[PDB]
Amino acid sequence: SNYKYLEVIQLEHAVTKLVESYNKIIELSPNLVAYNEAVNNQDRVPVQILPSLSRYQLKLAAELKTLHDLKKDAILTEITDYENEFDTEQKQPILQEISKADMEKLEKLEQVK
Amino acid sequence: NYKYLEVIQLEHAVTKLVESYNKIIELSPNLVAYNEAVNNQDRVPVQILPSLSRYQLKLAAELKTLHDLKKDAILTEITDYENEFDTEQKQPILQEISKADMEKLEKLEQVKREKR
Amino acid sequence: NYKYLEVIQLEHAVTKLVESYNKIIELSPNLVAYNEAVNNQDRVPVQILPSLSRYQLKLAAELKTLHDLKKDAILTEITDYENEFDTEQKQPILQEISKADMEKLEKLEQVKREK
Amino acid sequence: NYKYLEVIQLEHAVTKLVESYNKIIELSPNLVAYNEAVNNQDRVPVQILPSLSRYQLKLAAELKTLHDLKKDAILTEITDYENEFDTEQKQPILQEISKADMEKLEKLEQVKREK
Amino acid sequence: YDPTKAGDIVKATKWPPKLPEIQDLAIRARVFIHKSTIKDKVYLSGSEMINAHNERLEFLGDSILNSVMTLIIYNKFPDYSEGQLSTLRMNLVSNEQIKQWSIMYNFHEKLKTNFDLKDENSNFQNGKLKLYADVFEAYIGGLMEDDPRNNLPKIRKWLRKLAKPVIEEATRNQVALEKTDKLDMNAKRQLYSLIGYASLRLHYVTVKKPTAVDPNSIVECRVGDGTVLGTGVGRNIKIAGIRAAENALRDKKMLDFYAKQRAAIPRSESVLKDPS
Amino acid sequence: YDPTKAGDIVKATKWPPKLPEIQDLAIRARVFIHKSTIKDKVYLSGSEMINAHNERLEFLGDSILNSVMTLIIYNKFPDYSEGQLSTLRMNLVSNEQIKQWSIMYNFHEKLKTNFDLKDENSNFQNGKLKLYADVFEAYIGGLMEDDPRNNLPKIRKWLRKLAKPVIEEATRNKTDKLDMNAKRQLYSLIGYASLRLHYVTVKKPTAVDPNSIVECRVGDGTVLGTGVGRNIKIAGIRAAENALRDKKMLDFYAKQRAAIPRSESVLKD
RNA sequence: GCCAUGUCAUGUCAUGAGUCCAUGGCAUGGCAUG
RNA sequence: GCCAUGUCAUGUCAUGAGUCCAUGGCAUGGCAUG
Repeated sequence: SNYKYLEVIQLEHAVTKLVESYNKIIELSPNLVAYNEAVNNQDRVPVQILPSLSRYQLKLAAELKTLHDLKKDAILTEITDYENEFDTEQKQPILQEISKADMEKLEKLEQVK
Repeated sequence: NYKYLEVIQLEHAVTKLVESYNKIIELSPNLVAYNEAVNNQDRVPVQILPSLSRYQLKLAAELKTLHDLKKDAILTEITDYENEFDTEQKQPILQEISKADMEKLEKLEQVKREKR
Repeated sequence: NYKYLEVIQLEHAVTKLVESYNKIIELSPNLVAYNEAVNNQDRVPVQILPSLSRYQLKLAAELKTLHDLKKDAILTEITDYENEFDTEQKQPILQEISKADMEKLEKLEQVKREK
Repeated sequence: NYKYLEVIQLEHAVTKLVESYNKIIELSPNLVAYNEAVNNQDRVPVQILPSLSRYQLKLAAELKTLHDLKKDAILTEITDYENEFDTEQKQPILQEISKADMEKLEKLEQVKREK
Repeated sequence: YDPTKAGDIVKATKWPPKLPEIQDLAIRARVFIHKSTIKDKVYLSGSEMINAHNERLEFLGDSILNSVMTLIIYNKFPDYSEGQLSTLRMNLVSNEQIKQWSIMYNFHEKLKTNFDLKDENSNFQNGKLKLYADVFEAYIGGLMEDDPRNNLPKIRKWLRKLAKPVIEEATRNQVALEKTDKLDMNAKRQLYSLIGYASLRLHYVTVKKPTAVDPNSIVECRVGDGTVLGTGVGRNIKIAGIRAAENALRDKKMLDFYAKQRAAIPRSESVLKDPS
Repeated sequence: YDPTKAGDIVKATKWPPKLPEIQDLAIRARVFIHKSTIKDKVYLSGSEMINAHNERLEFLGDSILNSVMTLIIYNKFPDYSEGQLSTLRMNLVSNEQIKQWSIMYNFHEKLKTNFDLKDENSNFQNGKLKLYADVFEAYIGGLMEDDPRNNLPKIRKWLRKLAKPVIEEATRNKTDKLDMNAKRQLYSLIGYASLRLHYVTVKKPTAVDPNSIVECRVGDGTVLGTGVGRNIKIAGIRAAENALRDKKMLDFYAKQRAAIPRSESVLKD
């Protein structure tokens, strides 16, 4: 079989966290302008925050929030609303990056199998 | 500006964000295996049935699919972000952020700060 | 030349030497009190009588006298010697030893090496 | 005047005083061997090295030197004093003290009996 | 070198590293004078005694020894913890190690004492023989007092050479010094999420505790009925448990079994430790 | 020049000596970050934890601290023994002392931790509060890690200033010196086997009373001297010097010895 | 393991001028306080 | 007094997805080996 219970529960969990996490970031994070201003003046940053600047997580957050403010989100934005456009009776992709062309290309790669 | 307790939540949120996408691409099939499973349910184990009713499995499958098509774009950059991070590269590691996109933003908080 | 075991003996001996002279000048009377004591022995404590029969007491008095007459010379030097010693002073602390005295001697041992 | 406790200390002091000078003249080289030792020290055994920072060896060598140069004066009779001692000679056996000097000191103490 | 296993065998050896040299003979000598040689000389003042034997130098040396080793391993292992740094440092400054270094230079044969060093019935032989270690430290002390400016670097380079083999042996073969970097600190948690519920009584057991002879541990991961889902071995119970967890996480048929088992059990009974 | 009871009463103090500065802010921040703040962050790798809080810096600094003090006193007291040196050093690097230097700079108030430092009912308060010592050591390590070349001399100067009063206070808390030969001297003067001339320890030093009393006695119990000191050896020496000073007494026992047949004299009976 | 101060035992080497005595150094170990 | 590794108890703060559960951080102390 394809799907195993153990695989399913981890997937549901991962998708749930995935969405919850991107949301928290967009909620909490400033864009790169505030980030850059902080890193070029570190003497005015509170000390417990200084190590955060040596690590990747904050910049990535700022960069993501940036893409958001610039409306280049798209794949990530669709994800946050995906649950709400999900319907058991619509059988084809809710992501518009998957067009009807890509779909059959794949069906016959596992149909060759 | 940046606050300590918010920073902790941010750093942690980002870590889960990445870990979660990695797990999805790792465990999940693409949309063809999803469609086959959702269309023959007497042949799948009884316990997975409620999950097939929900969005998570399909969304994971769609993402796994984009991965197989090499239409990932941004999501691959994110999973690669950590090992490409360097403190002395002060410019965006995401290439969708153009050096052009940056100033509408440098200036909107430039005008935003002066009504202040 | 110099041997470890001999050096310890010299150092020790030099120490006893100085400390001994010091003791003598401290404790001993000069030759006048000495002569007075030896010439009336019925009035001196009975236990010291043999000491009066020996030389030390007389020598001690003679040295003490020399001290009072400030004819010590060398002995005064010996007691001050340590207090005058400097490792970075490379020439003799004795004033009877002159750079006019130390010819005869260093050139005598330039004589002795070649035989 | 003289007390027993001072006497036993005096005999012991005098005895060692001469005994110490004897050991020195016997064991110590003269001042040139000292100078050679201090002016190298690389062929000088390590255990003897701390001895060169201290006064005893230099003074020991300087005295041995005065001996080889016969300027000993006062100290040779000191070593000779014991055999020159006789109880019935009431006169100082050291010739650095002449009986002109005694006069000064004898009348000095009738002076302090007048105090 | 050109390893002596290769065709030039009889070539002079690179070992031990060239000893830095003390130019002042006063000091070079003092290094080798033990106090048994001195404190018995009745004609010496206490001050003269202290300036004669090597104990002031041993004192100075022990510090520089300890300082330089500290910097050396600090810089060479940027990601070591303080406990790791401290444990590694113990290997470099120990009595045994310094003693061994001392013999390397035959300092023990040059040391002046008042008693028999070679006597094998002497009670000196059944001790720690710390004098040998002392003289090596005293040598370092001698070096500093001689020319503190020029000799501190030479001490640095000299000791780095001495330390390299000792470090290299210890990082590879010491258990406390091993790397914790591929451990998932969230493993026991991950496992409980997947198969865990209160009445399963999923617990970790220590089957072997670390001892002086055997500094390792074995922890079994078990359910209530005794079934072992994993085993792990590591420096302490924490690490061993983590590897036991990781062991269980790799067995996917088993995990799937227990996840389904959970799904079939009603929340409580499920949420109680003893459904009685 | 501050008598502080004259004209200097409310005037600003030149104390503490000006702190050398860590120019790398990355490092300056880190000295003050305690581990309770770091190790609970589950999204950090162990490596990232170690490079975050101050434990590496405390370690390095503790070594430099001990190093610099050790040279300082080695040079300032050329005639000190190793025990004297070692004992003196203990005052300089001790927990209580480093803790004090730390508070002097308010490091205790700047230290970022995860729990309540001011809670007086907290169990952190009846322990050693070694953390306060640690943060001070960490400052030294930070200065060293930042610029080891330029900052080691500045640290020397600085620590020498901090150390000076503590030393001056320890060294005070000279006179005639002990004759290590006194007991010998006395036996020479009055001693013989049957006098059973011996020393008695009346008081052994204790933590409460770090002193000792030794009496010098003859066989019949008579005390010829008393001496008081840091240990039994010093006390005994001081008893002897006491006995050596009573010349009427010495003369008495010397005369006594002289009177005894050496047949009996040389026996303990 | 390691450190200081204090105290005690055993082995050993010295020192002292009445020694069948007296005083210390070192080495190895013990105990107490820190 | 103090150090490392190991192991345990009390208090406290976190983490986790089945939580009346599970796993850790810190602080204070106990015991073992070196």
